[PDB]
Amino acid sequence: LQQSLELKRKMLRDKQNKKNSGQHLPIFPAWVYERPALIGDFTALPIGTLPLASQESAVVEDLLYVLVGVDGRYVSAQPLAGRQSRTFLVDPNLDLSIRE
Amino acid sequence: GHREEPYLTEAGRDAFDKFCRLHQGELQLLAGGVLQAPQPVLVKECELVKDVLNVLIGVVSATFSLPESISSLLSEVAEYGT
Repeated sequence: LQQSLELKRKMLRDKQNKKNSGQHLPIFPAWVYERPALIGDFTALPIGTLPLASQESAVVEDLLYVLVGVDGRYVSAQPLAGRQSRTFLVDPNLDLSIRE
Repeated sequence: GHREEPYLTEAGRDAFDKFCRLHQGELQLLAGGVLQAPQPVLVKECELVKDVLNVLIGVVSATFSLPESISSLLSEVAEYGT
């Protein structure tokens, strides 16, 4: 997202020099690359101390947010915003039956 | 009336606990005090069954990481899931 800006330009130069039947290949703007806002994956409390039959509803709602890349409420999105994947952290004080 | 005073054969959820506590303490004396199983029941019935239901998934629970004669009952029903 930031580290990729180098590799793109070297690859573009390789194809720009090669083309003798033309000049000037186009590019997409910088905010296509830099922004983690156009991708799907861009206060709090410990979930474990809650009653069980409220914990299930809260954790299920958070997980459904988590699957589509949106940061949770009692699942925190660990820092990235470079390459591919991302990781998430549910609290380790969550009840065992739910946690597994 | 006062009643014919129900026997130990009849009453079985309070005298049952009394007998369970008593034979547990008797066995603990007959070894010396190095056995140590409190609680004739506990946690509940449904909690232990849900625990064992999670044992059959093949993962962690609240009594494993995957009277006092409950352990003999518990071993064959946990060993299904192991």
